[PDB]
Amino acid sequence: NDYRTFKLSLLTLAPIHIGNGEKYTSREFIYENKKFYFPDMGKFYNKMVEKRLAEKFEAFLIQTRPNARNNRLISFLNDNRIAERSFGGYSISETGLESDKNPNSAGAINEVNKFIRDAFGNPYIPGSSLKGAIRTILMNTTPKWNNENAVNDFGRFPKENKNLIPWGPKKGKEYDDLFNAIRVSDSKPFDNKSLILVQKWDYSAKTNKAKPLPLYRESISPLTKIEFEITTTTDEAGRLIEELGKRAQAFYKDYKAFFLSEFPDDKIQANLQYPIYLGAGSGAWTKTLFKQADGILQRRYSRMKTKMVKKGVLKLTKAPLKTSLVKNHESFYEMGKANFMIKEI
Amino acid sequence: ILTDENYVDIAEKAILKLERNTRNRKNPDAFFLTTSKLRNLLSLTSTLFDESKVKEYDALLDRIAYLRVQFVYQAGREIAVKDLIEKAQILEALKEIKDRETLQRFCRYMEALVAYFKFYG
Amino acid sequence: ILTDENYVDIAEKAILKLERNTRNRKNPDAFFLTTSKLRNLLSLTSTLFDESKVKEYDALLDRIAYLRVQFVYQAGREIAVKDLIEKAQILEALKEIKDRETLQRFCRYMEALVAYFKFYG
Amino acid sequence: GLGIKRLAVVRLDVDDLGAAFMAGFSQQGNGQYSTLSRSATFSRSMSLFFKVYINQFASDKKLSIIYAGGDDVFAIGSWQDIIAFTVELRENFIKWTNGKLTLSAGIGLFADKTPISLMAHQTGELEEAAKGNEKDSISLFSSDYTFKFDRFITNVYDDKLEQIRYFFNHQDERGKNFIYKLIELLRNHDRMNMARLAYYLTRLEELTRETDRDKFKTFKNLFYSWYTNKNDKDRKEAELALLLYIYEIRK
Amino acid sequence: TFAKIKFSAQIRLETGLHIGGSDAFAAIGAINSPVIKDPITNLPIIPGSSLKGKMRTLLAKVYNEKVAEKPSDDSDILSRLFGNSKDKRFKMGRLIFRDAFLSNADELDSLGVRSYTEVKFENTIDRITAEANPRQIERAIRNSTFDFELIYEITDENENQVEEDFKVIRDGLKLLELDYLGGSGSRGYGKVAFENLKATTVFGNYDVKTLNELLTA
RNA sequence: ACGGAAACGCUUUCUAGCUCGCUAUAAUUACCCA
RNA sequence: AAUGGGUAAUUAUAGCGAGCUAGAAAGC
Repeated sequence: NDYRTFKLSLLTLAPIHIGNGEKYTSREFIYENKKFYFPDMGKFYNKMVEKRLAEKFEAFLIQTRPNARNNRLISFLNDNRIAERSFGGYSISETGLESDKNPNSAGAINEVNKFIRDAFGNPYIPGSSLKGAIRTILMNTTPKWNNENAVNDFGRFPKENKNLIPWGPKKGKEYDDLFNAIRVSDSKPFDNKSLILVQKWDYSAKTNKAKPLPLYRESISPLTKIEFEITTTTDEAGRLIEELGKRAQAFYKDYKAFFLSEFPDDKIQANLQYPIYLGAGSGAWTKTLFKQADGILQRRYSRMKTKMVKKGVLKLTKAPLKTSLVKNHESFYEMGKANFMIKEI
Repeated sequence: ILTDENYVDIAEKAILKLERNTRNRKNPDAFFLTTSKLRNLLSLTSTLFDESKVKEYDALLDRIAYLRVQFVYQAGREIAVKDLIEKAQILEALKEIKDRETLQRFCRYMEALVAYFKFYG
Repeated sequence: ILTDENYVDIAEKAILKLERNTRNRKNPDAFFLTTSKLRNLLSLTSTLFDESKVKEYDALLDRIAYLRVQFVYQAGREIAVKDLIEKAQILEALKEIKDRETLQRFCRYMEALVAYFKFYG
Repeated sequence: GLGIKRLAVVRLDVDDLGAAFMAGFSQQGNGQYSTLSRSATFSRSMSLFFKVYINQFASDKKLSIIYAGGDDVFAIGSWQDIIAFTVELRENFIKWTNGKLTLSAGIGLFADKTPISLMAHQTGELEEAAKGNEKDSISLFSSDYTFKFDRFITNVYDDKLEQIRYFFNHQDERGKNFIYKLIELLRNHDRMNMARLAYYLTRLEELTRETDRDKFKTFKNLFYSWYTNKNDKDRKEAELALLLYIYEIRK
Repeated sequence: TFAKIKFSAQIRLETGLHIGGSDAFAAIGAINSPVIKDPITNLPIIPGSSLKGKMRTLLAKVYNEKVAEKPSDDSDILSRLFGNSKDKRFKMGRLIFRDAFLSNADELDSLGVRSYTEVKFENTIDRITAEANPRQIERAIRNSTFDFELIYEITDENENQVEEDFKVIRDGLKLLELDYLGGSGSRGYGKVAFENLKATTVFGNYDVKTLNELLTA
């Protein structure tokens, strides 16, 4: 049998958020215990119309109100005593380090991007996430695929060639399709209460400051293990998954000297296993070709939100401590630095 | 109100009717509305548009009743979406949800709004 | 405009009039518009054209304006499809849908468009 | 086993042998050649062709000349030999009669063991429909296949049928389904079917293998020539050429 | 004689399968790649055609001694199971692969599932300039079951080849859990199991008890 | 005391056989606005 | 200097669009 399986297991050193697009907006959650609550807002509104105060709910949602402790629907659910908490939904715990210098604001957060959940309500990590993470590593750590992933003289710094890797039918040849031999399966649905909603924390270059951002994506609680089935059937992609144990550390080493140097290593994590970068907020250099997008990636941002000079601003988070994996105080983690080990089974 | 033959044109002559950036005169007559602030409008509707086909409308009416408050809320957060919902009468169309076919018709009307906004600028 | 006999030549020199790969002469006289930016449009007209022979005209008139939604939308994404609907008078011929017969005739015109688009390279 | 179990029946007719006999040579001259000796010699020449020489043109070919002579030939037989016998009969009749007195044959296909006065009637119907076409015509397998003989043997049976045969002999992807769809696109043929055929040939153009690919490219270039030829003189010809090829390769 | 036996299996999904849906009148910011669907109830079902075409290549990776280059060139251990288009006595294929229907609608309403599909955002991150290109490819939910029927023939032309092709068929049943039933493949989308095998002769006189040894073992 | 009386263009035949809606694709990027 | 707030972008891209076999036979 020429199907050479593997098994990738992924410890979570960092907050790890992935996917699902949709979110719970500013006036769309409940913080009355130390647990955040997200019910079904349609179910909540349809049960609240039996309380008949829903017209005030029309004025509550457009209410531009300072001192935002009364903005985030706890005031709607304590000022008018609707505190049933029977709305269909899922509760999660709080971070604790969620807001900086905001006493009694453990609930005045605004936007929580959802983690990816299936129809059961139990969150998992899909194999498309790990395969997109794998493709940047296996693209940067092979020198034949790093030369002409560029303009193609088609537009204004448009896109990749997408032709350095064999792709498609290719009518007249054999079956090439190299990345089809890396069948990154989806993870098993783990526990619901491993989510923390970490804040994005920008650490500026040429400005020793830790200016945070008002977007608290639901990430994964640290130090949790994840299963991944990965099978191989072609020998070249099989050798690529065999050489992952060199290519991961090689990409992280050449990415450290390209990006992570000049920045202080107190907030930067330690590896302790095979390091990798997963999705949603780890910087574009972990999602692209780092020695190919020097002036090409940052050329698009000519807006109100331009990347400082050349290269992205360092992104950190804030999440509590177990075991350390932080290597400093005030709990600045790294938002996507995961660990893996691999073994053919 | 909108029916099967007019709802594109309802979203046609409304889009030429909205105001634009009279000031900020670099590439002028650009929309105060931005594309993300209209995808935040459509992404509420487009999930119910496909939930309507599997389920039934009498097992669905609660989410459109809350979607009323969602269009109010997104209107309550900007000077353009407060303008959009009445210069293109989305809040008028939201009162008539009478069956699942009219619900899907309203969702296609929202899609027509997004399409005709993407057609200009 | 589109009648019963004149539409094939219309689609012919609406494929000819479209501008091609002038810069970067690597197999030149090739369309900037991609064939998958035409087949994703004609997969609407085909699911009209073969479900028109089963049904009335006045049962189909929900999807008929949705054609005018999607043609406006896919014209708004790439500049090539906006160029296409400027050369090929698609949105001006979607007003000319009054019955089953002219709808099937317009779908034959769309098939002539894709046929002559595949014909030239 | 290639060929269809048919039997074709040709009924020729010399086009106005009454007018070629009564007036005939009197068109030429001032009545200098309006004599009796020339008419007797001409009718003895028609007797010597249609009453002796048909046993020379039918010699190797497998058929039965049931009736011949005067201005009629009713010859039953097998359809390849019947078509080749009509080909050789007119292509040596216009050598015999200098191209004057074009003959108007009508050839119908008939299945095995179908009666003959049922068959002679249809052959005569195709014969008179070929008669009224112009001065002369062949009528092949039905009155809508009505060509001049000068268009039939040169274009179909010399040019088109050999290109069609050689194109399908020296390849083995495009079998009979492609020929059937080409016949149907040749037969329906509104304005939109030219677009459908321009899609069909181009979609098959990049589907053939790279070795024998430019054979298909020059054949679709040579096929879209006569299909969109805007004349309808080069279209029913090609449909009949494909029908003759299909009947020649019937399993 | 002439008998006809039935192979019933339950395709239990793990991270289920997107088999490209029908309607092109899709969306703007919703599903733009649906799953195939039983149009009276809009249930995602598994058609037998994807099963036959998956098992064709999955068993041609094993039982072909010759390279294929085409169909109608299989090694005649498959060409009596999946049929040839060219071989004179093997135009038929004696295997009927009925379309698997989603069965456990009752237990999956006890599980808190809104509707029996999902919308899985699966964008294309541009490898330079980092821009996104989203797709919403719809799949069946993670733990649905499907009634994979199957029907096999027995004539007066199958003396011992009834049991010759069973370990060829069971090779397909335990290599379908090596591959992905159609979909995108390399993003999961096909890992399945085949629960509750109950093989019996729905027509004709053939034994069921000595038949029941090699199926599940 | 009608070239007329009597006369089913009729009997048999699966639009069938073969065919994965497939191939590539981290819902992500950027840092802010009064 | 605090606090109030998310803002802008892409919404599927590139293809394949049907391929061969049979194209009426056998009797009345």
